[PDB]
Amino acid sequence: QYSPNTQQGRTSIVHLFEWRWVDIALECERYLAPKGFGGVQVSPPNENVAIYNPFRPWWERYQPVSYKLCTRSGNEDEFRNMVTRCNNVGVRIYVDAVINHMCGNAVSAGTSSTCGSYFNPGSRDFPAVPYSGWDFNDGKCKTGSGDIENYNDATQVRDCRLTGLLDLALEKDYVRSKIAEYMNHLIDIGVAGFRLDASKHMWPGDIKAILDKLHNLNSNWFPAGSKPFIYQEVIDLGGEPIKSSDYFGNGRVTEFKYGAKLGTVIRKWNGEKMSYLKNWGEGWGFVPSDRALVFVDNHDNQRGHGAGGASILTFWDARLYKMAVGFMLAHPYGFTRVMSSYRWPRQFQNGNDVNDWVGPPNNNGVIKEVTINPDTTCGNDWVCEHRWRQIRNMVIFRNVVDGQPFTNWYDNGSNQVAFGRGNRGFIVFNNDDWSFSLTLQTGLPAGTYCDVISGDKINGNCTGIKIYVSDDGKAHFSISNSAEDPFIAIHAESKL
Ligand SMILES: *[C@@H]1[C@@H](O)[C@H](CO)[C@@H](O[C@H]2O[C@H](CO)[C@@H](O)[C@H](O)[C@H]2O)[C@H](O)[C@H]1O
Ligand SMILES: [Ca+2]
Ligand SMILES: [Cl-]
Repeated sequence: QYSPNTQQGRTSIVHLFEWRWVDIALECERYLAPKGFGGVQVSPPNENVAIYNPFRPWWERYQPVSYKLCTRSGNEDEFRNMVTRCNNVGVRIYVDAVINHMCGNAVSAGTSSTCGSYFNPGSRDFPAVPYSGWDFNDGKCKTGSGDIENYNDATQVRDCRLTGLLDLALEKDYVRSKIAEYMNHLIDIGVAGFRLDASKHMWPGDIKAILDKLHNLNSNWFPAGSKPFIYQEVIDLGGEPIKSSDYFGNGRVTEFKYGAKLGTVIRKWNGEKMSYLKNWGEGWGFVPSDRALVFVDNHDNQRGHGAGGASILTFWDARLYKMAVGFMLAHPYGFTRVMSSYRWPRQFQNGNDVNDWVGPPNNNGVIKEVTINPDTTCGNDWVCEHRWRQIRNMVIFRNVVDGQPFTNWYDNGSNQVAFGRGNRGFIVFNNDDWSFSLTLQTGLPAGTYCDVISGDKINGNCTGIKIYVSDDGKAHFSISNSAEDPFIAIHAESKL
């Protein structure tokens, strides 16, 4: 469950948040395959509540109605078409599995659902599964409200309703079997693994019992006996009884401390600075690297949801964001996920975004196509961070340097730092309020290298900065604090 099952030499996944299946299929073929992306995290592919007040929020997809593969992203045929086309070009699909809960207990009964299935939250009736009152934790939860009230009580966090979401009785073999039926449908279609949503709200042993029911990956594309990649969403920022290490026997875990601390460092909050990153990894209190799924931001915390955190860097902070993503993609810790977002009309009042609910770009609720502009950016209000040169080229950097050790660290005691990945790549950052001009040991063979942040290697030439490495491995770097991107990255495949 710990291996991503990407093709050898592909080292990241991208979250194509709220994208339609047909657009992901095309993106696999036209971009993700040629640019070396390992795979795609898709939005939940199972039927959810259609919520009209407010109008079609992104978060309606975290309120299941059934396990029919029928959503605003597309139907089952479209989902299968996407998985097949992506696998055929060597780009994997990872499903966001919403298995802790069904919808909010106060949602009105009826057919306001993405496939028109009937459901009745008040009577605990989800006949398209089917689930009934016997399948929820009403009797097991001991809180006065029936909801989670106190995160210092690890039992209620698992047995009670997360903000009123009906909480499935995951101890029951029937419920475990209906979830495994859904997940095995997806595995047999060709999915390579799963994000397990709300894993903090599930007992480790119930997750294990569900995983024990899962198939190996589809043998038309994957070697015999391949286990689905599992990454469990556990928000563990250190101050609660539940520790994400309790989940290590099941799979990897999301390391939310990663982006929280990288954001505080890059924003220079509380006296933090990039020179402190020399011992980034477990030395910062993080999970073991081989159990970490890392990211700068995710779909929740880029808009203040989940545990939020004011330090989180997002595409709205483009310059610092590219730096943070670049540091993450160069550093060997963890398995990396890149975010890919849509723009919404963010509107802060008293420090909080009142439009944080707005769903994906749409016409009368129908999600808009992803359009591709001549310059390779996206239209229709899709941000497409994964197509920004500075991010795509660092996805490639990570592939090129895969397996090489962290070495040749330099810092100025403030915010000018650099490091190498064996003899295959080198990266230099200036987050101080003055210029960084210095000759550094790069660990690389002598030659001329294109900086893949300011430009590209194209037809035996560089379109941006060129770096000249001498016989001793040293090279001069110059980065103004006013540079568009105050970091430079070079690697074996950017050498002329
Ligand atoms: C995981 C999922 O467990 C979260 C809870 O459902 C989900 O949260 C979002 O959706 C819920 C339910 O619609 C909203 O109440 C929350 O405000 C919202 O953040 C996470 O997105 C998901 O990652
Ligand atoms: Ca639960
Ligand atoms: Cl996540």
